[PDB]
Amino acid sequence: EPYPDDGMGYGDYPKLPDRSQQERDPWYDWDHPDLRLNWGEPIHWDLDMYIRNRVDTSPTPVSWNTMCKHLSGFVAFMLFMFWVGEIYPSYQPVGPKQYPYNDLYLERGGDPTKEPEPVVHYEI
Amino acid sequence: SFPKYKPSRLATLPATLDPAEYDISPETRKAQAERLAIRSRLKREYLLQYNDPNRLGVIEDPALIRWTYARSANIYPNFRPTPKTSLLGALFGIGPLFFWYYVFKTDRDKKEKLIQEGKLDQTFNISY
Amino acid sequence: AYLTHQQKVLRLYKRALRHLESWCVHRDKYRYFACLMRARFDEHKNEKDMVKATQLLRQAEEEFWYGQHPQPYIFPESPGGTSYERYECYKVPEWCLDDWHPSEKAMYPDYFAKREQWKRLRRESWEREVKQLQEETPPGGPRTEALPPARKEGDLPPLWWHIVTRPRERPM
Amino acid sequence: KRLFIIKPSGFY
Amino acid sequence: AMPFTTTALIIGSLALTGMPYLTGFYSKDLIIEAVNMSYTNAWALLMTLIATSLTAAYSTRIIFFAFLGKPRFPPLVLINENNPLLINSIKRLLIGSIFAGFIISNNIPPMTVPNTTMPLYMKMTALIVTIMGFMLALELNNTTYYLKFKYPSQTYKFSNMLGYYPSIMHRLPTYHNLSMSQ
Amino acid sequence: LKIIIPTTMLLPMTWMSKHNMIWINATVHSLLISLISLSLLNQLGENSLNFSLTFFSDSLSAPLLVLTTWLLPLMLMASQSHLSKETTTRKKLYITMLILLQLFLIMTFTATELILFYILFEATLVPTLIIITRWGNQTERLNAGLYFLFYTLAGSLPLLVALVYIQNTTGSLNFLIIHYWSHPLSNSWSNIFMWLACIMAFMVKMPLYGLHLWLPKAHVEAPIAGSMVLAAVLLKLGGYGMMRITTILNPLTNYMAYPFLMLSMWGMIMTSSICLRQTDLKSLIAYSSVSHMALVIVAIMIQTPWSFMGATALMIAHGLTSSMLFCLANTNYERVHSRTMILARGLQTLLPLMATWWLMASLTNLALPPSINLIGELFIITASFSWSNITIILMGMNMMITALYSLYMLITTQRGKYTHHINNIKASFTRENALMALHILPLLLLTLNPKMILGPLY
Amino acid sequence: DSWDKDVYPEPPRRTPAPAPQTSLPNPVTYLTKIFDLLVDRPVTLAREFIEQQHAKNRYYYYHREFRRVPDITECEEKDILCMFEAEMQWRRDYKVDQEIVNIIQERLKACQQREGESYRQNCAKELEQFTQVSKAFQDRYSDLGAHYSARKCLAKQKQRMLAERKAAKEAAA
Amino acid sequence: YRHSIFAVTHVLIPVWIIHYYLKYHVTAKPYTVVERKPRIFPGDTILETGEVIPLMKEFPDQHH
Amino acid sequence: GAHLARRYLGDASKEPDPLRMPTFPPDYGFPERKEREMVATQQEMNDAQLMLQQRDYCAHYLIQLLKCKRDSFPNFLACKHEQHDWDYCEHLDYVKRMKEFERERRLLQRKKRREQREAEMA
Amino acid sequence: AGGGVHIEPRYRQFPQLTRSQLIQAEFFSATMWFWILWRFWHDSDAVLGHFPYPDPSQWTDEELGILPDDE
Amino acid sequence: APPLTLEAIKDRVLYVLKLYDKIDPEKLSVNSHFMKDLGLDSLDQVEIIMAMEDEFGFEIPDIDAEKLMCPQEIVDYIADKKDVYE
Amino acid sequence: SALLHSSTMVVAGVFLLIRFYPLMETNKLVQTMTLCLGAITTLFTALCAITQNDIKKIVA
Repeated sequence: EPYPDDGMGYGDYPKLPDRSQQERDPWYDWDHPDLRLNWGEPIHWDLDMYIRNRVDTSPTPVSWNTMCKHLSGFVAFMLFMFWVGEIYPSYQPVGPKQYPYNDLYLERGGDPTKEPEPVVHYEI
Repeated sequence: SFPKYKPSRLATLPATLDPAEYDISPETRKAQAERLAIRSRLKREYLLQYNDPNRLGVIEDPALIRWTYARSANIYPNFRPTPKTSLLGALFGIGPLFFWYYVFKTDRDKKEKLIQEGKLDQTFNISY
Repeated sequence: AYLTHQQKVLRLYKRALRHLESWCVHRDKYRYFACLMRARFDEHKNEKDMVKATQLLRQAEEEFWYGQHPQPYIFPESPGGTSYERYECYKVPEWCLDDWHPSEKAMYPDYFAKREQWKRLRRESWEREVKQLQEETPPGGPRTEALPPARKEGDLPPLWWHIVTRPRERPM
Repeated sequence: KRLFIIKPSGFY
Repeated sequence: AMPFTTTALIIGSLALTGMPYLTGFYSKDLIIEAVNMSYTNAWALLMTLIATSLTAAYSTRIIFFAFLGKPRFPPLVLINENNPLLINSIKRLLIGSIFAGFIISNNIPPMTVPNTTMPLYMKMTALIVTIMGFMLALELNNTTYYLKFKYPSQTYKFSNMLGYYPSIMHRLPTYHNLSMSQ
Repeated sequence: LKIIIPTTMLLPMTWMSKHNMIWINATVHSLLISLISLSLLNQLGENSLNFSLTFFSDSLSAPLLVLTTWLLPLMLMASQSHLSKETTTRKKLYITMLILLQLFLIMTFTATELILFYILFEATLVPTLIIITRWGNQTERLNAGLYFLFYTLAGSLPLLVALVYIQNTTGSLNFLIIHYWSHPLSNSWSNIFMWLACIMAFMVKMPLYGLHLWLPKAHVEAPIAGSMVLAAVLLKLGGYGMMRITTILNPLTNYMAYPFLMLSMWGMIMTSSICLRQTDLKSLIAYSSVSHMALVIVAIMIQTPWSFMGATALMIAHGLTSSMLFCLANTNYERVHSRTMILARGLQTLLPLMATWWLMASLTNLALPPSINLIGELFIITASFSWSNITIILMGMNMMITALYSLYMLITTQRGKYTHHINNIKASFTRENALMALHILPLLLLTLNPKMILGPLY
Repeated sequence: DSWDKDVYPEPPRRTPAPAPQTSLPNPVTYLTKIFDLLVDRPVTLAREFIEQQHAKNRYYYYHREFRRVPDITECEEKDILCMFEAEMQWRRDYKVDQEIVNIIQERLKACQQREGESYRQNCAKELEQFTQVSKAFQDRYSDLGAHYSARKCLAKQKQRMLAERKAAKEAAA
Repeated sequence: YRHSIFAVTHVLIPVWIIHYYLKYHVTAKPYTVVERKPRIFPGDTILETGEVIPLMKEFPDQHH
Repeated sequence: GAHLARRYLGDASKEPDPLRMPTFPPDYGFPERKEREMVATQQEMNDAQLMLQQRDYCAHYLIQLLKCKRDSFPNFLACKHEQHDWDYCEHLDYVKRMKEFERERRLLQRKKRREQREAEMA
Repeated sequence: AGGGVHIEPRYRQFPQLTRSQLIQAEFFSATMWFWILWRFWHDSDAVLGHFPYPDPSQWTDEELGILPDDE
Repeated sequence: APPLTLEAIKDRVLYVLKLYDKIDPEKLSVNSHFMKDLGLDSLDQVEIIMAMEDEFGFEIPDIDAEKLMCPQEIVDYIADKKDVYE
Repeated sequence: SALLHSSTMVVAGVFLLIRFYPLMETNKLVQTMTLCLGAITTLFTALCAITQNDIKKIVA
């Protein structure tokens, strides 16, 4: 199966099936057990693509369409109403941190020369 | 019950689920005969060179040498300037270069516009 | 060469109840569904009609792919196990030995002396076994990857050195 | 019972 | 068969689940008491609530399957943990995993505002949540003891593949980008 | 000036010496001349070290010459793997080319005249194509010479016309005179082409995305001695040029820089991504060199103090490591007699020390801290980030790939399972291991005090 | 001491008296005393042996003072002779000003940690000093680029003067 | 002896040169070693000054 | 808690907007405005290194706690009553914080009561 | 490995245990059960809450100072 | 872990096969062919080897499973796979 | 796996933010993803641990 001569320089190089080395039977005696690849037989144009270390296209128990739908449906559930979460924050019936010395204006980096606006809070 | 396991490029269809695997027939029966017969000879002379006592060298793999040429030198000898290669070359060539030109120039003029009247803050930005 | 109708169901059974063991976990639970797996396997033993038998393969595999454990159980030493090719870090081929320095081979003299004798056996039996091979190869090379045995006495089985001198599974 | 272990030549 | 490792894991997991007045509780349950009572994102307080329930859940599963139950291991028993190197190694952090919680909580200077006044329900919810984490997981783990076949659930398939992230993100983005490389 | 005469003095050294002493005599005097060269980082302050009318040195040149003078011993023992079987006269003439090469690079960096720089700048070519084509190994080494030289002259020649034009206009091009008698470059259309002519010559000997076809077409097929010297110092000849020629190309540089630094920016991700998909081991370092070399293209273009320091730091550091990976390429190639990456695997179980050199080489090229690769690369990032905030997403994404292919070569060659049918690898001699040691130690022990390496702007 | 406590100023240090109210023995008191009487003393004897040996012979060094030279402003146009000296002083001033901001940064560096949790208040004056140092440094050498020079800095200096004088003129009206 | 012979070459010879490094080289350079001033509390006394920081005024008498 | 249920599920006007308490004038409804005083002063409050979040109105019950804790070193089991005083003040800080929230809530309820009675009175 | 290990490798039986192996097992189990609930008796307040939380309905308008809808 | 000798491994396989109910505990033999001598079928071999793969921990390959049907030749394959020599 | 990425290495990433805490709390917006990221990570990682089988996968 020569590669489609669309516009590239694949030449007469055959099109081996686009299957990873992992799909090859481990029990079968392989000349290169690291690559699970024999001697002399044609090797894929993308052997590095489909080596065990690199991209693996071995079959999965559940279909690829359902593969992404549940993952995408998962993260979509997170982000979409985490927005709903942040617009309706959860808290306790608490007020502001009533603080002394004009809400620590001086000790929070405020300018000591300029007189701060008095922030005061009486008891209840 | 259970719809199917639909294969994809990265989720391939296993041989167990392959229908043609279970559709054995006489004409494909002899077709799988030479698959191992070709393999058997390729395992024979390889092992012969593998276990030769006087073999002091590297058993060159003609398939490996063919792969190296095909992926390193043969691309241009069998290249053709077909229209498809031009769009692919242009899209992956000057395309991103001009795309980053739009992004980078816009920020550079925007940043230069902001500083020239002093909106951007460089109170402690000295290590330029 | 062939996964004929015999082995396909034999392999199918093997992967079937191994997945069941991965499912039931408990031995008592596994045994009940294993014998049901066995009993349901041979309830249609007398199925002379091969077309239905191949059909019976179809409802064996597609729900096996559905019914297989999403986390399939694999023992460490077998494909996918936690210990597959774990000790390749230590398996060094036998041919590296002769490169040892005179001090290094004087370190273990008896083994090297025996190793030299082992090298002798390969040297004056290689030409005999390749000749034995050639006179028994079918035309156009071999039609099967299986190697012929030792035809007559004395000569070792053809192409024997690496399969015999293979590094041990537990080298250290 | 211990067995001889093969190693690359480390003398060099 | 291995009691020393049995004791270490149970009290190790109990700290992991937040057993009160242990190493885990002084941090984890104090944290839960802190996060739920604050100005924060709405649901974002519920993972740390729900995850804590799941945090206790897999702790029960790991205790139930690995140590409890019947000995499903291969027939030839070579198990042994009587080597002093193990016993001292586990024991060194063992008194740590039991007594550290106090010896860091008291000595360090107070550097956070102490949560003093709160409702009763969420102050105890740091301990309650782990209870059904122990309870529901225990019943679900017991379902393996109940003699009946288990149907493969779609949500169970989701959890077994690490939530589908390694299957996809390690297949699609890596293939497309590096295929572009050639 | 005290460096050049002994460097020429090695020419009679190798050509006369006894049949078996030519390499011993050449190796020592190349090692001794690193003394007098090592006194060139010995430097005054902001003023450059001008010790003669025609020769001068500064903190930018000083790391360069000590690199080249140090370098020649590396190619000397590197060539002592495959030159043994050649005849004596050919062996002597190999040293002649390497020594002639030293005499050039040792003089371009000291040149105080633009033309004198350019004359010697392109003069280094003549020793090279002798090395690549005469002593090359593969078949297309013949095409290597044409690709290398024609690319160089096609850019260098318009620079020569530009230089004489500057000679007629301002009067002189002495590196100090142009600095002190600076003149802003008007936006006239004529100045645009003069700017382009001045820069393009150094761009071609600075592999840019598109002007880099000779990088994989020269380094891969060149001899081992020619491979490192072409990748460690020869690529830096443009780097010295651009750092000097930019003094007369402002303010036209900033507006004209966008077509060039960006092409380096996008290609430097692309070229690094090329290494992720490769079949030839020597092509990895060649393409990895392109990405690393293109990194300083951005730095010089910004003309930022931090960028210039980072450029010089990466310049020497990349040259040292890129040469190293070429030595490791040679040892594996010699043992297996092939340049294919996937052929020789699992070599660490056979050569544990060679794996450590492979580990240090790929990890230094990975540019971890505090290695000179990282500090040079980090200074470029900070300068680029100040120029534009988006620069981090691109040049940072290079470091993404940079770590990948650096470990990819380590994993597929040293790690894994050895291929069984290779019965050629012997224990490594003390030569290559010392050669690797003489590459790795100067890089590591320079890290404690790298201020000789940052440059004049430091 | 060796340095000067006005250009490297150190605020006075206040350390409370040790008043252990508890009856059980304080351990920290024990670790310092064994530390002092087992390690601090031997290194002191080694140091005093070093100091007396260093006092046996006394070689000295001195300060390299550079007299003022005309800058690139009064330097004659195209006059290379005084341009070199003018450029030399400008870059030497760059090194001096580079150390000046280093001194303020080091003063700023020490202030924040020394003040600890209250770093916002007793370091405000240090922040103000750094702010005007940084602001004036940007008015001085900055943004000139890799090939900075006295002429380029003078060019920026003139640019500020024209801008500020014109702006002041129109604003005053 | 194994513990002591290990100690001298692993915990004595380091602190010998470490203490030499800080107290006579690092601390000789100012702003190299910088210390938190100990937090003085109302009622403490200073060894050098001797002045007591006045005790904070009467507490609101909060008892549970 | 309950406040979240009424604010989100029901009308949010009956529940104070969590970023705005207090909205109604504190002086109105609170006579004898002898405002919340300080027993400690910022001098020793700074000298005793206290993080800003800890720099609350309970400051006097951290400083002496840090004192006895330092002076009782390493008896970490002591200085509990001083610690007991600390969270009591923080408790008192929390109740008055509840009082402020409910005071705003009651004013909000009253503010609606004042307006509709004045609105549909005609 | 070498014959004569402190425990012998048996087949399919309950492995032999030494007395010393057991002693530390309930030693830490008892001390952990000591620790987690002795301190419970010490300061039970910690997992009880030192201060009750009153609901916001019982407080009268005196302290809140909030007048009714009257004037 | 101490290694298993040829006697030990033949003794280990002796126990598991003897435990099998389909065979008879007095006719068992080391060279007794499974399907003919003990009267088994092809769909009894499969459950034999997993019961053999269980107590040994490793997996004999499927390609070598169908021919793994003799107790003496049972131990020959395992002894080859573990190279355990007395 | 017991030392590097169970107790020491993986927590070093969290150790960066705490070491920058005096600067972190100034920006309110930066905290919203920290709550966001830490939340969903706890749910997801615990979700996988429930039905995993490898002895180290559960605890990892």
